[PDB]
Amino acid sequence: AGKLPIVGEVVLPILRGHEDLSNPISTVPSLAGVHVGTWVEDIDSRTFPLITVRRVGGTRSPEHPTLFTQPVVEMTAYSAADLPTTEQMYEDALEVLYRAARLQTKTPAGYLHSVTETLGASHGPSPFDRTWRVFGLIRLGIRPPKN
Amino acid sequence: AGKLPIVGEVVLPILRGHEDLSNPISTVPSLAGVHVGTWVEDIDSRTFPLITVRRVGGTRSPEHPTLFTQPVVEMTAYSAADLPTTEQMYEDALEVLYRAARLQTKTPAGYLHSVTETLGASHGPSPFDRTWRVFGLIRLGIRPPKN
Amino acid sequence: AGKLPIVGEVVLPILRGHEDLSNPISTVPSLAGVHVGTWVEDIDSRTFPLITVRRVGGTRSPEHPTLFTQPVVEMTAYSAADLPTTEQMYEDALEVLYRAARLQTKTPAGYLHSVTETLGASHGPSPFDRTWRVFGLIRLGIRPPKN
Amino acid sequence: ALKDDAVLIAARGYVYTAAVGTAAPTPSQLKLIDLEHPEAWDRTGWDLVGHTSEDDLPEFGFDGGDSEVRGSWQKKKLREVETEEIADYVVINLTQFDETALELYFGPNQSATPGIFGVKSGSVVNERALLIVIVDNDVRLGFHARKASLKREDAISLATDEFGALPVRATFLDYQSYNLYEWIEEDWFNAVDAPVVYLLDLGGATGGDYTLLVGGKSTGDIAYNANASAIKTAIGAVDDGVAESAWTVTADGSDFEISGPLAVALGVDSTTGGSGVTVDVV
Amino acid sequence: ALKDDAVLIAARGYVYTAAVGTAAPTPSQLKLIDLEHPEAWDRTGWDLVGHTSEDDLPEFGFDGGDSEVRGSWQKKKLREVETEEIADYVVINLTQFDETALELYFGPNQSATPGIFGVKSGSVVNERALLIVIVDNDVRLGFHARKASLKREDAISLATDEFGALPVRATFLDYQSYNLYEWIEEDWFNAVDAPVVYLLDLGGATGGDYTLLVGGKSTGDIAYNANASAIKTAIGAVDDGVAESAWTVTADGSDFEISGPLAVALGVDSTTGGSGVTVDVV
Amino acid sequence: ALKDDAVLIAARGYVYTAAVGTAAPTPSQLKLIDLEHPEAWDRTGWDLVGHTSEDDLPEFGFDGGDSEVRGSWQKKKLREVETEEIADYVVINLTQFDETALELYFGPNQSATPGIFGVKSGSVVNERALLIVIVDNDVRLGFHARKASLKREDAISLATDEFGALPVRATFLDYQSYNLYEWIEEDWFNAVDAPVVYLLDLGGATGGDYTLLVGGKSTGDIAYNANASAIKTAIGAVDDGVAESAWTVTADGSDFEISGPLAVALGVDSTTGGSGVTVDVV
Amino acid sequence: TQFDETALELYFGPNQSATPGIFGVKSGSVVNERALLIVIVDNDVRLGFHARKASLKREDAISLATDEFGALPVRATFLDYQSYNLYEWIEEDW
Amino acid sequence: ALKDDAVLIAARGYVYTAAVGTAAPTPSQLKLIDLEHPEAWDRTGWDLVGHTSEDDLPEFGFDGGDEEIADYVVINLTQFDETALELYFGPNQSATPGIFGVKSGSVVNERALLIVIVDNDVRLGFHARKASLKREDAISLATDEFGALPVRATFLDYQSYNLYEWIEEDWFNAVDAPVVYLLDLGGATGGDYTLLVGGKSTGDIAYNANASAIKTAIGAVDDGVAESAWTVTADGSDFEISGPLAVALGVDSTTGGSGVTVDVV
Repeated sequence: AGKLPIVGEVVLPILRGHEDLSNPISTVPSLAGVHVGTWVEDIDSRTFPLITVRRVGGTRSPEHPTLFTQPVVEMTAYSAADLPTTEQMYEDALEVLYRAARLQTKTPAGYLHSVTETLGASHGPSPFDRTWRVFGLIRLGIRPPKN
Repeated sequence: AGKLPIVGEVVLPILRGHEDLSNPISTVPSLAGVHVGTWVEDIDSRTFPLITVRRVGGTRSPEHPTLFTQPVVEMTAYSAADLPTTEQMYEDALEVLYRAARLQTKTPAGYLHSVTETLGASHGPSPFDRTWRVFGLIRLGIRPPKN
Repeated sequence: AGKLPIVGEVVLPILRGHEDLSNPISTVPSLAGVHVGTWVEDIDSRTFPLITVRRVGGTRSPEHPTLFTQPVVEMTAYSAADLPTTEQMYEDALEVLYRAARLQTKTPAGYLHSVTETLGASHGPSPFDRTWRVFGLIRLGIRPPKN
Repeated sequence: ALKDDAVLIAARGYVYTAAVGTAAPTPSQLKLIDLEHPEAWDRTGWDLVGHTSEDDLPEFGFDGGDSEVRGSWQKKKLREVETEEIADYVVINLTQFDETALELYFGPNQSATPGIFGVKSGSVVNERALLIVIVDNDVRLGFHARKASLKREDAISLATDEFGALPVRATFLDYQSYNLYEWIEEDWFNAVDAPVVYLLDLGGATGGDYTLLVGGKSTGDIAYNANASAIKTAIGAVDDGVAESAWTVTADGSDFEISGPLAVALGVDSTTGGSGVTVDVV
Repeated sequence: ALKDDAVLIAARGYVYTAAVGTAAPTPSQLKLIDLEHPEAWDRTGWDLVGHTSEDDLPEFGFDGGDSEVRGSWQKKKLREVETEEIADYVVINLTQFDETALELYFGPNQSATPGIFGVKSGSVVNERALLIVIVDNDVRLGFHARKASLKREDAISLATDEFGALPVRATFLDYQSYNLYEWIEEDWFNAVDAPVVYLLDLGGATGGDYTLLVGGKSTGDIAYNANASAIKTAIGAVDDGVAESAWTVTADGSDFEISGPLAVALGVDSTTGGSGVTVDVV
Repeated sequence: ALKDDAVLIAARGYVYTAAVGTAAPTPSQLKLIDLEHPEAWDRTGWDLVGHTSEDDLPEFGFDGGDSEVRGSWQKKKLREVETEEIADYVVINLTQFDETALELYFGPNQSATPGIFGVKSGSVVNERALLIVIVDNDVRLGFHARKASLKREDAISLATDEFGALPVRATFLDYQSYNLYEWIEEDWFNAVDAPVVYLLDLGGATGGDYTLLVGGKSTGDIAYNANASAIKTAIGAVDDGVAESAWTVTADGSDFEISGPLAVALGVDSTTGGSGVTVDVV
Repeated sequence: TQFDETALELYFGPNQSATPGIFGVKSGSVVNERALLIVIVDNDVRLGFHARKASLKREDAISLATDEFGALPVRATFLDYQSYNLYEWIEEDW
Repeated sequence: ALKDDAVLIAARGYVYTAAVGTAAPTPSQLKLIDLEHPEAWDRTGWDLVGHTSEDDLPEFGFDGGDEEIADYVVINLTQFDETALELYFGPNQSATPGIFGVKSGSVVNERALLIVIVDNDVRLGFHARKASLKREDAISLATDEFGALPVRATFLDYQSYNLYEWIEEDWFNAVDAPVVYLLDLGGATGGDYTLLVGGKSTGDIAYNANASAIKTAIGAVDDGVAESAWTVTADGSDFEISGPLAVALGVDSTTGGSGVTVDVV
């Protein structure tokens, strides 16, 4: 078994629908053309709609710290279009996580083992310009790659 | 079974009394002529009375994430008339949500399954010039639109 | 049988001692001439002593939402006289609610079924020039009128 | 049937006692009598047991009722039989310690000196009629037992910041030809059936039209029009699955009392040319 | 196999009772009746048990079912034997104190007096047919037992801020050759392959004035110069609970295909051309 | 031995049933079958029981297994004896109310009419072969019982805000000469697994030297040019160390493979032209 | 918390079929006695514990959960072997 | 031997009586008749006795030992209809409607007896041409359990018939044919498989092996006499095997098919 990954090397290929980490545009049919990343880009290249995933923090399992881990990620969705499109985009992103967990999807960095919302999709104030924001917390579960 | 909707595509037809989503003025006789929406319009467009329903939490169910969900909606009533009229307008909105839940009311987007209050009607400060706000949180269950 | 009222239509006649909602000064012997109301009048119209009632929470009953409800009201007493007169006036008002609940007092908008403090007579800072304030939360319970 | 006004939340419970066999106030008197002063009311002989707590109520219970399903080698699940005779009782937490409130708990005092209440050892016979009145708004559901045996349910509670209590259990017993116990309320028990009627309020001759829901489905548009068959056959035939012969509408004067198996309501009123068709109320 | 529309989250449960052996609504009626007014149904005799706590459902249960594996010192496991056969029941918490709610709990009223409900000592026989309808989505999983014994599951509950309640347990007992109980839902149990069609023949075109009965209820009559839309409007105007929009009717020249939510058959026959326009077969 | 690839967190469990005695798919097929579609497998006969929750798994259990330590008046702690034999079972919560999921709970449908599922009052025998596939990443640990007897584990659960459930207990029983049940995965059971072997890797052999940890300690520095017996003797500077006996090195790869009784890893290095590297895979 | 053959043989006794990729269980009960050594580690202490004959049985059924590791709980019961002690604690300093 | 099929729990049963000498249903009728309604049987003449007790089932006892045994059955009835009092007290001594009268002293009371013990579709029958009926002991009465009338039926010889028959088509005087195992190879497209016999593996069998080659591959270690204890015969694509030991599939290694055996017990 390999080392456990950082959570971005597992979640992002599941949301993007391809294993190329260098290319942030997603291709999964529910999210065709949204930008999926961990860091909001500078305003001279920032493109909406976008989904931002970042670790709010959850532990290794105490049973076997080197074999299973449960990272909580804050997932967020932003749009310049309208609030209903921003809700629908968060629902359509969460539906990919609940499917990719059921199928036990392999990623070159690790396996997405399970998914659980700890704080559901919710509306909040956006940091920038015209845009709307919807966010929530997901406790994931990750298993190391089978090397 | 179809996809689960965003909560606004189910709650709004129940409070408005028609499933034409393009027309925000209600026709339910206990609160007729109240503008019901999710986003408060520009000062040159907005009209009072107003009801705002806004997603504030609530996960999919862990038992079967794609079959049943329990969004928490902050519901807010505003008026320019007086505080008692704003209270009675919020009460007249609960009396519609509880009846629509008792029947399992169908809408094009989904079924309203159940309604419960997680924080009851409460008075608060209003962000608009000479108006009163009354608000509370409803947790309400939703099911897929068959098909 | 009937409909549940806004909470003010039940407790204001019980603190005032008359069913005339247009006349805010109380006639109950322990509160003769106290102004009782939901909202503090303009500075050109204020008189002290004053009691105010605001809804702060409390749901419909979950097992029969149309038949019983338990509104939490903040009750606040203000005076220009002294702090002892202010906490005396709050106790002398709370004695009327506990009696009016024991007697099951019928009001044209509903019956005061029960009374229970959830914070008691806390002293606090007043927003009005040279006045004392004491406040607490009462979880009421109210039943709809017979027809 | 689904009547709302028979649903009860017990706000407070008064408890009274009397010598064995004493009759309760009649069902019509129970709506008028002043519960604080049982020495003043028409049915003399009752008295309040003492201060019961304000936040709890006389607690009903039973022993026995252990019940079992029985059959035969041929047929299983033939009948259900009670294996222990059901024994109804009520628990009352008296919080008052004067002689009249100790006497219910210990039985009569066996010392005659001023200022002392003394108890003999062993069993005692301590039996009274019991009337409980459970109050909820204008509802006053009474409960009466002509003989109850009153016994120590638990030891005297004493606490540093909660009221002391003398818990008595009243167990109901047969007294000559009377019932074991009776519930009293004039509007609910043995009353007339009082069938539902819906008042179609049309304010006389008026311009325009309105709609009626029957069973939650709309009939067609109804103008200001003739009554009898011309309204009965608009209330019926809504694809409702109920024949017109199940409904009644009658020579009611100004405003009409619709009745039948489904509920009815108005949908919209556009009868704008006068007093209108403003309500549908029961 | 997996079925996303057979997954069930009971949102509300209606409960009805009737005299022993009374028949429930058929699976095709249960999709069309209203649940709130049993006096409107085709199956007369049912009535609503009363109010039940609206955050809770009828609580199914059983006792017995104690079972263990047995063998011989040759072969150690060969049967699992049920040592105590399953006694099966449902618990219903009424919140009414109406007479017609107390009769489920105490058995029949023992007093003639207006405004009093009397209770006698000893066991009572008290048994009813029971129908429960569990509502979710647009689903209506019905449950029917032709004979259930009704007994007090616990004493009457009273509280100062929770509704008063009197819980009955209905225990199922078998009755004649009928089943112990039945679940009712047309989409789920003994389901046909999805379409059903009735072929109304037209070759007898010298004709007359025949008629259909739809779910047992008559369409009036239809003349031999028929058309698909005209007979859809005739069938769709039967007063039975379901609209013209639910029916699909089409032609193949010599006959019409009729299809919809209910059974269709010919009633009174009237035709010159023999059987040729009075045949309706599946 | 420790085997990190054989440590399980069951993410999901798929339950299938079939006629008694039918075979599960073979240990090499569990790597290749599609678990959603048992209708498509080479090993035809299985059907998926229905929607179980996403949150929980089939729950293993047993009755019996009570054991005591026994001896004699001479020697006190002689043998451990099993006083009731382990009766071994799984509990499955089904959460769909389709006929094909009621049949596992109640046994066969006792009524032929469309839209009804009926139950008879007596005990029923209901037996299946049972296959469970328990899934975690690429591990798919199967479990198969040739005969299991299916019984009601508890009453039907209905709730206002969590899914309705039909809990069945499957108890395993001997069928013919077969095992009671079998666990399945090709990599774990009856496999001829290889020794752990450590592969060295290096830069282009331009620089000086590198060091190796053997167990918890380091051998000395060694050059890129060293012979297999020289590096095997450098590893042999260890507690159990016997060069040319305890350790083995065979130079099959261009850079050495080490096999022996302790872990091996890189320490500090100075072999310029790349890096020194070591991993436990071949 | 391990499910390969050598971890199941402690719990079920030796496997009852030869088929590659299968572990099979027979009905009844099994004699599965083994020597047992435990080495409790703290600080740089190594309190050893040794029993020359222990009988190993299922203490409870297999645990499985969606976010906690699966487990095979065995109970080893100590039984005396010829003339030896029932068990011994091993530590040089103590 | 070891008929797992023929281990009986008396889960439900029925008791009938008739005039002396009456014949029971034949073994092939007993598998098929309706037990609730003996008036409808083709073997007519039987009257169903009332509800017998749920827990005290019939006791098939005997009194003698070594003098010579008399067989009996004790049956607890739990019904107070005339159909049950006639078995406990003998025939009704009063003609008036609504009364059942008892005379003092002994009375002759003799009937044929049939008992059916059901389990699950097996239906073991028991039949006696002539039984003498007596009171076993007192009428049981209780406030919480059904009252009981226990009767002793003692069997007596009649007209050279047996005392009693046990009736069951599958179990008594059966054909006793041996078991056969079907080596159903399925598609059998290529490769290898091994049987195991009595728990020992045969080691090597090709997908195309003939019945004689299979009969020579059986004859493993610990065999019966290698090529004469075992019968192997083909039918269709498959083989029926029979002999002194149990046969089962050990390891299928064939290249295509849904199985390698289907097996009788």
